[PDB]
Amino acid sequence: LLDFDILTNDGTHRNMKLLIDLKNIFSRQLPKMPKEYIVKLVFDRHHESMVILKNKQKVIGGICFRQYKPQRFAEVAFLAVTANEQVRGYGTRLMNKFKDHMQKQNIEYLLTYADNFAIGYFKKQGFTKEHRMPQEKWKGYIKDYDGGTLMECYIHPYVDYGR
Amino acid sequence: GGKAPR
Repeated sequence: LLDFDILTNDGTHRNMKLLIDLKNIFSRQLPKMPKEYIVKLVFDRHHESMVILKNKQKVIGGICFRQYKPQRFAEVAFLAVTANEQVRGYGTRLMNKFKDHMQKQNIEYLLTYADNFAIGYFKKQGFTKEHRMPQEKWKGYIKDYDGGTLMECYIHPYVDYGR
Repeated sequence: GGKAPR
């Protein structure tokens, strides 16, 4: 059983529990990223998280992002699937579900400092190292991750990414 | 951040 949900730091036990479990997966799958730093972003009022759920409560993966509506782009802060569930197509399904939602939120671009060890995954998701969207849009807005490479993905406006 | 991983 695999579902999806978009979580917000709204102060309820329900979202909090899901968010905490997602945060734990990020730090495990991202040893070098300080948990304190992960917590700072995941629980920040401007960040939302979409998670992959099993049996509607077990978090096996997710994507934490910040939508910049005026510029029509979304910064992907963290992305991960728990080790034991990786390489099964869940990361691809999560991204397609994320693209679908961004498309409905009027977001045209996705930016992210992709982990040097996962650039291959992002390329397979349509991200490129080439900057195409006006750079003044993101410069000074997105966080720079040390061991990451800036990558971007254009959201096709009317294609069906999932449903 | 140190984008390291897995």
